[PDB]
Amino acid sequence: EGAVLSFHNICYRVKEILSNINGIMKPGLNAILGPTGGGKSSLLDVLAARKDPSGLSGDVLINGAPRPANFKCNSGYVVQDDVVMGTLTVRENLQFSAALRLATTMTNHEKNERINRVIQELGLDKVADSKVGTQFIRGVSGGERKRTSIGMELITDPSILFLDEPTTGLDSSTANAVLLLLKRMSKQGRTIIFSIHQPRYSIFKLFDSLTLLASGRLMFHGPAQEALGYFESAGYHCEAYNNPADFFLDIINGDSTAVPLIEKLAEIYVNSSFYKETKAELHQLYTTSFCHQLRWVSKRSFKNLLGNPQASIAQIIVTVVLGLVIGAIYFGLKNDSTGIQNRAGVLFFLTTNQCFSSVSAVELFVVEKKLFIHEYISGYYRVSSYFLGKLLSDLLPMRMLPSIIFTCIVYFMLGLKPKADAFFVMMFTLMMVAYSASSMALAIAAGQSVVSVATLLMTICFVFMMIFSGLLVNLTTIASWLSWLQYFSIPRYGFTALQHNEFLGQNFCPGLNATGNNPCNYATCTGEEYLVKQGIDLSPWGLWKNHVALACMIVIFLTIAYLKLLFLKKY
Amino acid sequence: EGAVLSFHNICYRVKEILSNINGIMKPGLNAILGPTGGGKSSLLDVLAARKDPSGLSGDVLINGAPRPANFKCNSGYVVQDDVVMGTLTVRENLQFSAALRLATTMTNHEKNERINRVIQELGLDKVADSKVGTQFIRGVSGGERKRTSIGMELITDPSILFLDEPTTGLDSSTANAVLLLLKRMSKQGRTIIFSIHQPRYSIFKLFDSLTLLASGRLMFHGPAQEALGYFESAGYHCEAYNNPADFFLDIINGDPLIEKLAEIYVNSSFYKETKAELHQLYTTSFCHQLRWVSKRSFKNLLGNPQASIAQIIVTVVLGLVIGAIYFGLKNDSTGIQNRAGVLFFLTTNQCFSSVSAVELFVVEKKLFIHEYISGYYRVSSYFLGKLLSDLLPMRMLPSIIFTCIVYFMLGLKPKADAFFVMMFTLMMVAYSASSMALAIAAGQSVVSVATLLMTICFVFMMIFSGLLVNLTTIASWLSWLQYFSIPRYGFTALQHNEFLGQNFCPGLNATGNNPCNYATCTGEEYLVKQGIDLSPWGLWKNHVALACMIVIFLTIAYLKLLFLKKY
Amino acid sequence: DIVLTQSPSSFSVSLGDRVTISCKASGYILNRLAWYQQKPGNAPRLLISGATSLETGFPSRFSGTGSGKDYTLSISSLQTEDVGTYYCQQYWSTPWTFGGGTKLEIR
Amino acid sequence: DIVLTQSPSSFSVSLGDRVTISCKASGYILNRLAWYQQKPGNAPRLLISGATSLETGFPSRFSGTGSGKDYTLSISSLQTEDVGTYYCQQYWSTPWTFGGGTKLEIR
Amino acid sequence: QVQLQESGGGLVQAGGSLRLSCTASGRTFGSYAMGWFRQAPGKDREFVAAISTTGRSTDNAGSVKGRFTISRDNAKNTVYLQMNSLKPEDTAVYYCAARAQLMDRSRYSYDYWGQGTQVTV
Amino acid sequence: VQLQESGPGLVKPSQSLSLTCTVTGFSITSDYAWNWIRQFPGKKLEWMGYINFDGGTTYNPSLRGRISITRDTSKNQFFLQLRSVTPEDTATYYCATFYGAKGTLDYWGQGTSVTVSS
Amino acid sequence: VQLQESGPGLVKPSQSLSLTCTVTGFSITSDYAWNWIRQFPGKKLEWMGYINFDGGTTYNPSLRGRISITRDTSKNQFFLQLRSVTPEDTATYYCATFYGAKGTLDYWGQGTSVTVSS
Ligand SMILES: *[C@@H]1O[C@H](CO)[C@@H](O[C@@H]2O[C@H](CO)[C@@H](O)[C@H](O)[C@H]2NC(C)=O)[C@H](O)[C@H]1NC(C)=O
Ligand SMILES: *[C@@H]1O[C@H](CO)[C@@H](O[C@@H]2O[C@H](CO)[C@@H](O)[C@H](O)[C@H]2NC(C)=O)[C@H](O)[C@H]1NC(C)=O
Repeated sequence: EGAVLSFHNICYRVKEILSNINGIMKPGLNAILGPTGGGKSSLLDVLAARKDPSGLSGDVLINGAPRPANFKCNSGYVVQDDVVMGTLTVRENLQFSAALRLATTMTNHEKNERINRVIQELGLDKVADSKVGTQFIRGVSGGERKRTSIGMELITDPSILFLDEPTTGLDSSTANAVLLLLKRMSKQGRTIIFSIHQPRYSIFKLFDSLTLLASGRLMFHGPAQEALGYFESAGYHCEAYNNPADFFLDIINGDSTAVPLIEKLAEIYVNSSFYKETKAELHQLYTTSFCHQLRWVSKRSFKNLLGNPQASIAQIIVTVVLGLVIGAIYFGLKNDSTGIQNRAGVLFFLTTNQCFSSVSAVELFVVEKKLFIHEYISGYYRVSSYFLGKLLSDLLPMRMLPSIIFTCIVYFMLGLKPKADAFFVMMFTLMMVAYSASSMALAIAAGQSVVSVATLLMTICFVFMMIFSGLLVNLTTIASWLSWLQYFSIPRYGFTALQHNEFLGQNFCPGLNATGNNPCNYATCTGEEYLVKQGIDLSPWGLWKNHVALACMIVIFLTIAYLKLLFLKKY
Repeated sequence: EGAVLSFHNICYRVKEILSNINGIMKPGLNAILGPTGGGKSSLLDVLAARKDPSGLSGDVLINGAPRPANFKCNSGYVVQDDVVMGTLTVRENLQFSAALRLATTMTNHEKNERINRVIQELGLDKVADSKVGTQFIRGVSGGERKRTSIGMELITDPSILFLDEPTTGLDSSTANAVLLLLKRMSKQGRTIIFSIHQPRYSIFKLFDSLTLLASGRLMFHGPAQEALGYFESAGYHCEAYNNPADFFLDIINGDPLIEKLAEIYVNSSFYKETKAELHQLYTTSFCHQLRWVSKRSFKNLLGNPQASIAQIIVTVVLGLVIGAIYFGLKNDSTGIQNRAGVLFFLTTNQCFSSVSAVELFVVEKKLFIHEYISGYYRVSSYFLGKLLSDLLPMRMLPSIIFTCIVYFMLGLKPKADAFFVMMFTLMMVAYSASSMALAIAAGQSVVSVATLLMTICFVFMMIFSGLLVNLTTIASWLSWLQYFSIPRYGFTALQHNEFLGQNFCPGLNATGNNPCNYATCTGEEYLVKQGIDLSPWGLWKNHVALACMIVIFLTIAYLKLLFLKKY
Repeated sequence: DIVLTQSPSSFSVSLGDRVTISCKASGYILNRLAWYQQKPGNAPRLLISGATSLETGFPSRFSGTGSGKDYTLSISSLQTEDVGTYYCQQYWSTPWTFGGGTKLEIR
Repeated sequence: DIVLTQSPSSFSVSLGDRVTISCKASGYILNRLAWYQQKPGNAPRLLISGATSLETGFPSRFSGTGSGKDYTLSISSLQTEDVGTYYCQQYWSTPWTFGGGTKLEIR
Repeated sequence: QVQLQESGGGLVQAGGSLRLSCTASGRTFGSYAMGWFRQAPGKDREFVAAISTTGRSTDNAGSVKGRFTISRDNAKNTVYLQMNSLKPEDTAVYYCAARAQLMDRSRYSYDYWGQGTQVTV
Repeated sequence: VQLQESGPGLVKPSQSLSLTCTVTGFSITSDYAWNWIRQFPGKKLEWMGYINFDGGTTYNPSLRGRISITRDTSKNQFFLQLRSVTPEDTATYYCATFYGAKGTLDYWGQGTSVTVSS
Repeated sequence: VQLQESGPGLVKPSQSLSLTCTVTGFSITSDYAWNWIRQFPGKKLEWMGYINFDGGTTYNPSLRGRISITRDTSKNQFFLQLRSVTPEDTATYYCATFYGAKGTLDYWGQGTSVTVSS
């Protein structure tokens, strides 16, 4: 029933971050204070085993016997910024956590009964079926979003529960409310260790242990109220009607006056009657399958896709109105000398528009990076199942739609080659171009935190790629030390496939038959002359050569994105 | 020597924002507290006369006689987020404030002596010549950036000094430091009125008056320590080791409550004597502002090594790439396609690289509002100075270096006028696109919406350029849209300059007559096939269309700045 | 479209002299202009193609000059068969337009 | 570039029969192929232009067919003046290339 | 911080003309609501008077009807305890204390004490 | 090479029009474009529209849907169908050829007259 | 129309080459393109380069800077200048014309032989 998290002689380098630090965390409600420059948040990441174990130079023991390998699984860590998803209910978030974290042996009834128990302990009955939500669609208050995030780690019943600053970002009455909630939760035999940033007296009066940290040195460790009892014996009387936490942070900033400060306070405490008995206390001392994770990550990602009416509907609206505009400008393509220019221009516009609208695949792996790191090291899934699920539920149904609706709108308004295979090869080429551009987007933007640099990098890359398309330059006139760059051009393969599909068997000189022979050359009367003038093969291997080049680019870029996710700094 | 800012019966609508509010601000160190939902920041904006005077329904009096017209000139307002410019020193910021705010009669010696007096009062000798700076280039700490911003309004010697939350965003020891600085500054006979957000006891123990505000109602007004003396008499027993400011903000929420506390304040022994106290009751020229705004903007331009050097680097490497792909334009049937493609790429690249003129009038909007209503300059001088020192030297360079790189690598028409008309056309296209950028992005706060609006506008504009569509084949109910197209005028001028007098059929002379038409052998046939006039009025027709677009878009941007909500 | 204006709608010539018929275009034609001749009771007959190139089956007294929008057909020392109507046609832009016709009459 | 391969480097024909000389291109020419004839001691003389169009000054026993990359010159019922070397030339891409030459000899 | 030092003493033997001045050595003096204590040899510490900060209220003992008068001024950091009609139950030593912000007619809550000075009646 | 027009010469107003040009000496699928030209009283020619060798047509925009030109490849004929006949077009209708390499209307038909009246 | 080649026929190796083709019956500024073709022993033709009617030249990429073709418009001549003469090109040099509307080498010169040796 008890859970003592002892720790002894913890030094750390990445910069000596944490100096000589000792301490015992009884099963009460423990607290870590200090300024932000000190190791207040670094000690919590060391004790929760989510900092990388190279620089750790001490033993963290749990009830005697040392810390196990999978310690992060039987534990909790409430991150400071909430990584709960807004476009879901509370009960669906708890179902996701219970389905990916509990065993596979219990069925829906017991898991629902546990979720009902957790949602009935924290008091979330009024919002048990409402969306969590941000200020983009109707959602709950920020005082219960935090306890929703707290309830996501109480499903596995941890005896030790870590929290990173559960008051930063909240208003006052809600902060007092969840502090009283944690105070009530602590007395069931659960160790609660948390950092906090400048608490008030109504929060400080309910602690059970205190750990002051400034510049990586230990200023105090003991009971919480004995800190006020102890700092008067060092020659620092606390003024009446003054907050003791503000008193400690003031006397540690040097602003308070007694009535190299950090080292001096460190060993004015090291030789006190609080260090010795703590030293005596120290001296007597996967879960699921691949298919299950794939199904659940894909289900949650698809619910988030249809629960966000920004990136799902507005893309379809702008695609439909752009198709109506393009079908209205190029209405009735004729076979004059201006029939070549209109066809080349509209096919260039399609293959450029696909690559430039596929630039918005940045925000697949950047706006949820912290959620991915947290749920990977918490032991939910593996990297390949997350990658396959996020891919299969976000890239496919939103890149396979605009090519279909775009071709179906513009193909009969323009009046292109009236066959069936000429329709379906055009649709397939637009699909492959969109998939190749989104694959390059994922290969560039994976493992990033800032969104802008990948968008600007892809912007200059796609400006360099569309010169080699075959419209602005003739690809048979570039010098041979430079013409090899055209094989790194997705719009070149798309434009070449569309031009080979469209221009074969056309006559563009009205009144003149130039198939048997061309009288008076420099005439460009046929479509085959236009294709050979651009450097395009006339055999049926040119079209599918472009298609297999696009498929190889898809496979290579997706493999690079997966290896960039797998080799991420996940700590 | 004293400066009492009295105020009496102040109601306000934009929503009744401020209810029945009375108060006296003695020349000490006054404080306004309360939650953020209350009128803590709204009363400070009402008393500082930088909220618009429609909804104000009471009299704010200064030493008796009412508030004058130019009250914001003989005053100070330290905004909460610092609008000081990082790419300048402290002494240059104080020189800018002293040159645009003091009189023109005093010369450099007395103004420098005043700046030395201010910089020697606030303790800025160690950073008097260092750049203020952000985390983009070496700069000073955030504890003296705030007092640098405080010193920018102490040049005109105000007797009343307003501050909007001088502790939000700072660390603790620095916040205590500038609070002790304001405490020392108050005892020279200077009224200091400020809002603050959740102070500690070491800050609360040095106040002189208090004004609690919750939901627009007055909860308390009097001396600061009598608030804890007063709240026990209402039946709120004060706990020891508790901060009194946290005690007031806690008993406002929980230890019709607001109305009830309002009229137990209203019938107390603090409301009556305050009611008795209430019942016994440009600077420069246009050329000077133009010179100083242009000088500060040019120093900020050369002090930021992002938008000045990297543009030139990407322009030089893009010119080297374009000169390497199109090396040696010949006169075959593929000589028309290469020329049309490279000229389309130049006129598209100018309009799309001129999209980054968003951040001229969006990333300094709050500084513009603050220094306009503080009485520095007028709108036309700011507009002309910012224009003349940011748009001209950074849009007139890439056309010159781009033409000088690509014109002889490509091998275009080897004359001098064909070189200079190309350079002039690229200049006019860049200026027209930046003018449309300023006309869209003026008076905005968010940066992204103007960039996306210009992006869809320039995608719609480059279809009408003359390359993707033949402009003589569009239906007549739709072809009138081509006159709203900057790349059409640029591309038409470049094509008329380039293609005249060229032969593209090798071995065939097609100037006297064209044997076997559908041949496109000459450049005049290519120009007439696109719809371009062959007279010398087509080129300069495109140029005067670009000049008219420049003038119209700059006038629209100036009228959008002048009609801004400047309050 | 491109309208074609033949300003001398009717001439008045005798034998032996030299007459010039003038055609005028709205836009640019670039030597894509043809001249026809219609005797009464027949179909029009092609006379000059490409605005300068007189074709076979006609004596070498006919000649075409001009460039841009100005074009002219010259009959030097007109003989007795040259009474008829002369039309000018552009074939640059696809709605091909004819001239108004110039009627020559003998004195 | 475009290399042109004449695989029958030498023939052996008698009078009266029909011989076909074949030319083969690397890339696509699109009927831009010409045939020449070089009697010994002279300059080459143009025979067929545009891969099918036999020009004047030659009897109508010569004919050219073929499309794409395959081309052939046929001399049906060859007479006694047809001893010579026959070359094929492309004029599609500007470095114009000639064939290897096919030498006809009489038996 | 905020150290107190008394000044006074003397002897008049019930002539009622004594006036002490407990001066506070500190930075911010206008927040402390202070008081005055007495102690003869053999008794316990007895409260006599207390003034508030920026004085608006006072507190008096039981043996003092209008006999004692306390005053202050935050510009010249001093509290004054004026006395008259010095009856013989006054032979004691007089301490000034200084609480946080409030009165508290008690002991063991006043922080920042002083050395005291002896009055001989 | 040799062209002749035939058909009705007296049609009622707002009824129809149907002409026929029979080409001999050349196959209309082979090389040229085949068009119709009409000439008004007070002689002033107007080009109506063609049908290409491969089958495509192009019309005058001043005949907005009233004109339609078809052909009959098995007997070397192409037809003119002008609907909603106003009493304005009392013209003389010619069929001609158009090379395109040369660009001019080389061969003409001798011409028939259509007198629409009642 | 009528072309004749003239010049030296015995040049030293790594020295120079200078030919001259004199056109009569046509003006070289007027209509055509004028080029040089050489024929090796073991007859195998090679196209060297042309000069246009307006003055532009285009050369074979297998003659990398060794060839330069100029003209003399006042007397209807165009010249060949082949520098750094290897003993490999013991060819027979022809001057020809090229229409471009037709596309083929219509008229030829009778031909001179250049025997480079020592
Ligand atoms: C354009 O001309 C070519 C030949 O110059 C035509 O091709 C021949 O057409 C006939 C029928 O008209 C066939 O019997 C031949 O087999 C075709 N020969 C070849 C080589 O294709 C062609 O038909 C003409 N174009 C059109 C659209 O009819
Ligand atoms: C292309 O041919 C035209 C005529 O067909 C040439 O123009 C004439 O040139 C001569 C000199 O060669 C002049 O005396 C005439 O005045 C010119 N006439 C016109 C109407 O321009 C032209 O010179 C030829 N092209 C080139 C490049 O020489």
